Amino acid sequence: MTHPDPTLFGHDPWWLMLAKAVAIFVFLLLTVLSAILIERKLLGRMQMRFGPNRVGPAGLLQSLADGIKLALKEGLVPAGVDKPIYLLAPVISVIPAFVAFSVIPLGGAVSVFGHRTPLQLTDLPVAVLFILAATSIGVYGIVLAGWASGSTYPLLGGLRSSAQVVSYEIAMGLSFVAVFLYAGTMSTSGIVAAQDRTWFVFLLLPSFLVYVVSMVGETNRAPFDLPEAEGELVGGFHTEYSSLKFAMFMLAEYVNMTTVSALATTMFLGGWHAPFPFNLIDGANSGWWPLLWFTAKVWTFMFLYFWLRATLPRLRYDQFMALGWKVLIPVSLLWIMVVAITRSLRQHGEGTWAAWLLTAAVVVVVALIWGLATSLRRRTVQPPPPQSTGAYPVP
Amino acid sequence: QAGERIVVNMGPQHPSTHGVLRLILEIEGEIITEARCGIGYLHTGIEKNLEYRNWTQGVTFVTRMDYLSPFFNETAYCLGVEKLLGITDDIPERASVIRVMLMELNRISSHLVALATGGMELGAMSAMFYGFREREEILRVFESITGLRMNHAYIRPGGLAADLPDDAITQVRRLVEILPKRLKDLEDLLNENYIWKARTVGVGYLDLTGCMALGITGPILRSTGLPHDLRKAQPYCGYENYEFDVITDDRCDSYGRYIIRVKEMHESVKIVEQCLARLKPGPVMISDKKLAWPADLKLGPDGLGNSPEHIAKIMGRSMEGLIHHFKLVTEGIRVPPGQVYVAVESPRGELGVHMVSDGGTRPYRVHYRDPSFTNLQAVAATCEGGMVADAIAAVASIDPVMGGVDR
Amino acid sequence: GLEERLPGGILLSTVETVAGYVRKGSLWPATFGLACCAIEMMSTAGPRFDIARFGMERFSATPRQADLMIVAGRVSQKMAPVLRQIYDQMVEPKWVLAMGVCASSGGMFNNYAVVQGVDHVVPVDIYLPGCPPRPEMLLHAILKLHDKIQQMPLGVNREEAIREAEQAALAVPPTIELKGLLR
Amino acid sequence: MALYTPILILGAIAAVFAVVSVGIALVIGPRRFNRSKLEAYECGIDPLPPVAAGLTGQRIPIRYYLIAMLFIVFDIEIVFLYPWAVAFDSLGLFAVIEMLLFMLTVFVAYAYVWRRGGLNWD
Amino acid sequence: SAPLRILVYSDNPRTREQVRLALGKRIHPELPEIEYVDVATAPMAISQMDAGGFDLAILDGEATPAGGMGVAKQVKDEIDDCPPILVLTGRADDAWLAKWSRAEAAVPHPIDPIRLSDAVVSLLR
Amino acid sequence: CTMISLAVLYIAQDAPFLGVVQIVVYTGAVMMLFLFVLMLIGVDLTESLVETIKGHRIAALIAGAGFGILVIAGIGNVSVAGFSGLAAANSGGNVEGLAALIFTRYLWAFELTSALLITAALGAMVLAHRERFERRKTQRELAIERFQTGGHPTPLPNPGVYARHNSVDVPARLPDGSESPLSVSTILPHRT
Amino acid sequence: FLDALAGFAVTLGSMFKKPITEGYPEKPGPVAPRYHGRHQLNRYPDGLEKCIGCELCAWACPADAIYVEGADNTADERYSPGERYGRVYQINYLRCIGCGLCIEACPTRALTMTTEY
Ligand SMILES: CC(C)=CCC/C(C)=C\CC/C(C)=C/CC/C(C)=C\CC/C(C)=C/CC/C(C)=C/CC/C(C)=C/CC/C(C)=C/CC/C(C)=C\CC1=C(C)C(=O)c2ccccc2C1=O
Ligand code: SF4
Ligand code: SF4
Ligand code: SF4
Repeated sequence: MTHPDPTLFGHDPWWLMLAKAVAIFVFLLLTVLSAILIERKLLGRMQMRFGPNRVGPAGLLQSLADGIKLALKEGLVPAGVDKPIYLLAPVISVIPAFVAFSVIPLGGAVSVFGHRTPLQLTDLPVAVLFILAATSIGVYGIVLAGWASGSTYPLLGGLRSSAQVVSYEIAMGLSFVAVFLYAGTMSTSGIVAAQDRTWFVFLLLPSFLVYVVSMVGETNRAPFDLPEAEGELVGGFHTEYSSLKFAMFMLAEYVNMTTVSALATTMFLGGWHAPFPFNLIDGANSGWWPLLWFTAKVWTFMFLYFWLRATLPRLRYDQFMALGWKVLIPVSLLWIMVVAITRSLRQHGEGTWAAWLLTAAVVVVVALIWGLATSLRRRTVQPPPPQSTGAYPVP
Repeated sequence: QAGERIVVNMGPQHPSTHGVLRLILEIEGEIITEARCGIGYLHTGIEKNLEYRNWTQGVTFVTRMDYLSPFFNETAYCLGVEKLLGITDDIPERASVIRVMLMELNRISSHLVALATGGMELGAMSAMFYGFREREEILRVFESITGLRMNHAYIRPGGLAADLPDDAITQVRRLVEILPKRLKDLEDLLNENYIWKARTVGVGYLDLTGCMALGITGPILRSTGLPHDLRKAQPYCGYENYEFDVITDDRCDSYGRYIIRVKEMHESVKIVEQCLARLKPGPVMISDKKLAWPADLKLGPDGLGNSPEHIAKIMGRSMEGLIHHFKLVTEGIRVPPGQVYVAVESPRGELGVHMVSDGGTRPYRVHYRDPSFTNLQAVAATCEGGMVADAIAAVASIDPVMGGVDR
Repeated sequence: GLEERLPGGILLSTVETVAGYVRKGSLWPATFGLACCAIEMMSTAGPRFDIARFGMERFSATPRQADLMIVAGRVSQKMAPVLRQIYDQMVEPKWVLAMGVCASSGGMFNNYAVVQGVDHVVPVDIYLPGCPPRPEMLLHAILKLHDKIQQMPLGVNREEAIREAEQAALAVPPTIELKGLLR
Repeated sequence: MALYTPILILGAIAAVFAVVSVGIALVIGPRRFNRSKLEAYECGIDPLPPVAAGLTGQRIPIRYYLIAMLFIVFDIEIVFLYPWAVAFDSLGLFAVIEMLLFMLTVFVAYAYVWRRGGLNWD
Repeated sequence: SAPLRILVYSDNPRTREQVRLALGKRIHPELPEIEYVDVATAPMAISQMDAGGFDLAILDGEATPAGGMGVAKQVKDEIDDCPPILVLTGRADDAWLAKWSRAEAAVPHPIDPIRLSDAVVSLLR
Repeated sequence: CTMISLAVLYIAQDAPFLGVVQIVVYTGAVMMLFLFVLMLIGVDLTESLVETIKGHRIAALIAGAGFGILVIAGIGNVSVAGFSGLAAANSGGNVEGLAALIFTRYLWAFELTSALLITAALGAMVLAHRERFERRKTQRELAIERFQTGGHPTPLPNPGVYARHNSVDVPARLPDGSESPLSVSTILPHRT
Repeated sequence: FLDALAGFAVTLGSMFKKPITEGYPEKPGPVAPRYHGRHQLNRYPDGLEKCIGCELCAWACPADAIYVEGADNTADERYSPGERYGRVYQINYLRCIGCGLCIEACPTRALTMTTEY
């Protein structure tokens, strides 16, 4: 009915909600370590390698080993940096990353120590927009890390991060709109409940795709990867950073990856609801199994991240911004109008018009996007004229 | 004005600058307003050090510049030495066929490295791994033939260091069979990829006029549509006997050069198949004992070393054979005084060699017009006006190998 | 570092062994290939081998995140200042692997243009022969460096080890004086 | 305060972890003063004399400043959709038409920007 | 009155012996007495110069595990108010790097006793 | 920091949506302002803040203090006259109540915000969007001029590399021993 | 056109293929039989050293990576057949480039190059 459900949220005793906060923090820590290791290994497999195989049993300690090594390595504070902001930028990047995850639904209501509590730290009337706000705050960490380093390459990385935001943030904001329309609420729990009938990925596929592209942009991951751009800016923003400051930048990147993957799961993949092969099982959506389903879907998104990194080259940040503003923003804005008109029509009984309009709109959008990708980006060019230097006779 | 311009060292230590290339870029925002190249961070004095080693020792030196095209360096050197000796017509047909086969496999390997490093510089992380997988197949073949993975000294003045091992032909056939299939994987990652094309197409444009003015050659020149290839014009090593098409494109940009390299790998595979067909048993070294490298390497339980038959001939039976072995190994042949220029089509363009002999046992003067050195003059044209990201793609398209640049 | 202020005993020994195990893994090389040996590092990373199996896949582009500087190439005169700058801009602990004969001793290029060994400008921890060293040789040298790192002391143990190594090194005669069996 | 004190607790945990991590970075591991180590990274080249720093790179132009400006207005405008979206069912047809008109106005502005080259530089 | 303390760094004990032989207890009777601190390892030399109290450091550019020029650059980048550095160069073409090391003076191998003594006097004066 | 703090205060004052929107939009806007600070003012320029208008600093401080004091005095005590809990209005959802008000009571202002957006876009395009006559030459265009860079000092000579000096500021040495003017970009001050 | 996504097939397919990495050091890969590994001084079947100390190997080395000194095979102490043997034989492997000219030079097959590396 009303989300967040008042009978379920806000009733946690201090000790229980502290325990849930600690459990969520540890879960994010373990998930970041697992992502670090599992990426390396999956990239290896995609490249027919093994990846970390020797540090610990089956290389399981590789990620933790790297973290401790960064801890044990000298903490550099270069001269010429803006020492206050230079030292704060890692914290500004990390804190919002973790805070955003607070409103992620990992599961339904569960009874622990005699208290029925939701399997999530909390939920808000504006939870999804709160996640967006926290992620937006996080980017200041990247930008200020680049700027405060007082060096050319970090500065270019920070500027690229600002361009990143300009490209993707409006896209995410618009992508949320269809989900809000269909769920009628911005609370994550309410969205998951609304996805009970069918997952919004099927109903809101354009919004899902736009959000996926825009979150891959948000996490500074390939194929966007612009703020770092190893091949162009050496280390990008995190150049001039070493030890746990660089480690915290990477930790923030991976926690943001987890946050956006979980948010995608919440809005579009029915959150923690069991998938079809298991949905028929009794109690699959009850107890602690929802945690398993939510983890599985989050990790499918992580697999998508790693797959994109392995397969795609990295765009020029101007090209990414062109994608965001000439494709993502227009597509999402048109899709919002299409969804609104369709829902209003069916609410008024004009179902046939609604279906026809939806199909025609998607067809037109896929035609026009193809035109942009092939006609606007024409695969033809003009010839060239001669000049002072004598030139051979062309074939 | 000045206040809005940074000047940044793309610097030697940078992933896309092959560690020893210094692109000094003046950038307004992120557009490359101006470009300069600090070169010589990888200078080695190979050209001078050659002067203090006999012939057939300078092979080991020259193979170590443009180290991604070792066989091309060696072939240019040996073609020059033979031309000064006047024995270019005396090289055994088998030796010429093997030289062509090795140069073409080397072209495939060098293009693989170029594509791998370019893709990695452009974020195509898996491109490097797939390219190096194919390159590792080729390097297995090279190691079997020559015993070295790199900087081979296998091609020697007057022929080859040693004949192919029995299994080398089968390995090269297996390459001719599997290599296009594996290259299909790398091509799929890049050829038609939207991001790859967007990242390379229209980037680093350089018209035919620019190529002529700067003396550019190789894939850069042939991306302008000019089908100039030293293998067809001014043939060498018997390239005239092979049916292959000179790959060329009309885009004049980075993507055109990339496609030219991709297609050149297939053309090289075709040429290697032709070499395998043409390959016949016979000597791999000139018959003239006064010049022929006397060594006869063979394997045994002890390892690789002079064959027991040669040992018996020189230490037990032939006094003249012993004298010839001793002299040709120690001080080597003495090349008649002269001055020659010999060019080959290395993967990056015309690899030229100006070589001067003063009649002695050592090269009086050996200079390599390495195509990378001249091609790097195109960086100012291909980077100025574009973004730093476009500069990375343009430089990768030039595909410089700083070993050949500095020498 | 507070890890150095820790007093000797089981605590410092355990800190040393944990640090050694941690640092031998995740020994990120610097993206600093030179000459032809760099192609062999890339091959070592290539699929046929896998540098990643040792936790060394991340070739830190910036010297800040790099732990191991595999020089891996011939250092020209003009490049020595750049190489030293890169080494300095890495942060402790630092290790240098002189991959190839050129990096280790100048190799075949005994002339003006080459520095005749990386150690002329930065401390070298392992010398690796080969021209180039095949990737298995590079992995062997890297594992030898791992063994060296594992035994690396800390704090008071570091000071005592430095003093003992000094006492030992002061006595070794130079190679020029090892005239064994020379006529 | 309910529904937020969990966010506050998690934020406190994260802030403590981050500040402790920075402190660990600074106080754990060896420290060795070195002028070359501390100076800026310039791909190995000597950094440009900071004494003459105030002559270049003082101001960094951005080639997408126009898109940067439009971003502010569009970001602040689209947020009108969220209350509209959540209350969509409760509002009714008149509100749908109102929002369609508003989005058509936004589309007119956006199309004016796009077709006149406002989105081309970067 | 203070005995000038000189740091002699070289993996080769014979180079240290030659340095300590060209220089004596007194470079000249007008100069103070000289005390020599032999160091064979770069870490030990760095630790010694960290403790300070040195008037001159003689670093062998030919040192095996860590050449003298690298140590000179390191000490001038790491020790504040470090003593003047004299570098022994293994060849003429090393002179350029000797400049890069910023060593106050360079003396080629083989160490000419008089040239070394004169350079040391010039640096101490 | 101030915008985020005000957002938190809004959240505390039973305005969750307003606070979150504050965080989002002002994060974006302040990032854009930071970009424009870099573009127009400087990356790390330290402004003097010395009063350039004689006696203006003291007068401005006095005026600000007086205005603030008078505003606070006028406000006085207001909540003493009753402070209704917002829970009645937020019942049924804060965002839903905001939507009901915006699209019923204030739909006119909501629509006019579109006019504000259009005017902002038009102003940005008219005043800031440089037209064809000032379009920077493309690399393709810059690569053809006569022979673009090419024939013109090909790539300009690299900056000189000396022992103890290899920055881009250093000038290269001509055979006569003089510094090559082309070796160092004109923007840099000749030094090093 | 699905062709533009062909790369995704390549990486995904290669996920399910067995990795092609050689298992060095535990399971080192096979080097070529002709590989130029460590030099080795061989003996005759009776145990005498083959190296006659002719210094041809050192002569031909382009990197001066071999130092050899000969000595007489006195009847009281003979190490190789003939009247000369290699008393001192050193290879500076930090100068060796593995070119293999030494083994080509050796007139007795005393010097070979094993596959050990
Ligand atoms: C902080 C704290 C204590 C918290 C408590 C909890 C805790 C302990 C941990 C929490 C989690 C944390 C923080 C974990 C720590 C780890 C962490 C944060 C992340 C770091 C790890 C990480 C990011 C891993 C994944 C990154 C990744 C996928 C890396 C792989 C990159 C790859 C594929 C690199 C290979 C590139 C390559 C082949 C390099 C060779 C290039 C070189 C060196 C040669 C140079 C060179 C080149 C490049 C030419 O182009 C060239 C061309 C022609 C001739 C010559 C050359 C030439 O010389
Ligand atoms: S050791 Fe050999 S392969 Fe390595 S850089 Fe030197 S010459 Fe090139
Ligand atoms: S060439 Fe052979 S026989 Fe002569 S010294 Fe060398 S190893 Fe001994
Ligand atoms: S392999 Fe070549 S360089 Fe090495 S010792 Fe033998 S002949 Fe000399």
